[PDB]
Amino acid sequence: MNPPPPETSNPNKPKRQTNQLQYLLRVVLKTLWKHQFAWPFQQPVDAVKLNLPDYYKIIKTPMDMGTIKKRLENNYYWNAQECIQDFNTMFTNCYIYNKPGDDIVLMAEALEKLFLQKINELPTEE
Amino acid sequence: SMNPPPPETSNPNKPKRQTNQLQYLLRVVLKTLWKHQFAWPFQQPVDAVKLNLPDYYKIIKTPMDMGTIKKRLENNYYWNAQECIQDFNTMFTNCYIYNKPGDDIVLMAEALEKLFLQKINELPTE
Ligand SMILES: COc1nnc2ccc(N3CCC(c4ccc(OCCN5CCN(C)C(=O)[C@H]5C)cc4)CC3)nn12
Repeated sequence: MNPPPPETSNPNKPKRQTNQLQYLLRVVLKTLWKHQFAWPFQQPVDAVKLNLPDYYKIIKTPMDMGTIKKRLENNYYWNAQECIQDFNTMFTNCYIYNKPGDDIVLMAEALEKLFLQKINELPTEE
Repeated sequence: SMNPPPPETSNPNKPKRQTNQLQYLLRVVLKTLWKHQFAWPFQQPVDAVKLNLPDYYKIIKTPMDMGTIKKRLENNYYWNAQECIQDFNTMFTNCYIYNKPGDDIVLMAEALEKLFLQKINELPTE
């Protein structure tokens, strides 16, 4: 079976609105979401619908852009690095599960290149 | 390389008619396939530029996709149900030709084709 999706809102966690977190939602997540290769990464991997019975035997830290969008909206992250780690986990999971050079891996590699271009333009803390 | 222009979906010089088979192809066949979990790569012409497939249109000279078939049905472009069925078959076979047995995209096309064949076996009598 599929696991429940990652936690996205926690009222017990402290919250802060910052220019780096705003950039991650308004620029980074927005740009990646609209990319031509984003669709398979917009929601948690549905291992049942996709016939991947070993997906959650191999990937114990699933991550997807729909979860990242919700985390940003709900002030789940205190630091930009926590959000950046979730984007990195999403790409790494794809590289671990799939064979190198597969179409899905080339999609993730292109999204990662675009992500890293946008993270180089992360504004300095105000 | 550029993409070719998409297949024509409307031609005001062609005659038009409504048939129970053409209605069934839009209402039942195309609608059922469109909602399938693996339909999304087949819902628009193959954009070889955005998808980074430089040899696609060197191999596939009769491109076809469900977005085009849907528009053809909505524009009364088809006179015979056979023309619509041929377009679905062209779409699947193009996928089998460009890709290789066992590729994820081919398994997606095979699942759609199985459903298509089930729905076409119940095509109403003219
Ligand atoms: C008619 O289209 C058409 N004709 N020739 C072609 C040639 C390639 C091609 N495409 C490019 C590849 C794409 C695609 C491939 C696999 C895939 O998922 C595999 C399962 N995933 C699920 C999601 N995550 C994040 C994963 O790590 C693993 C577990 C998803 C999309 C479908 C479109 N389309 N194409």
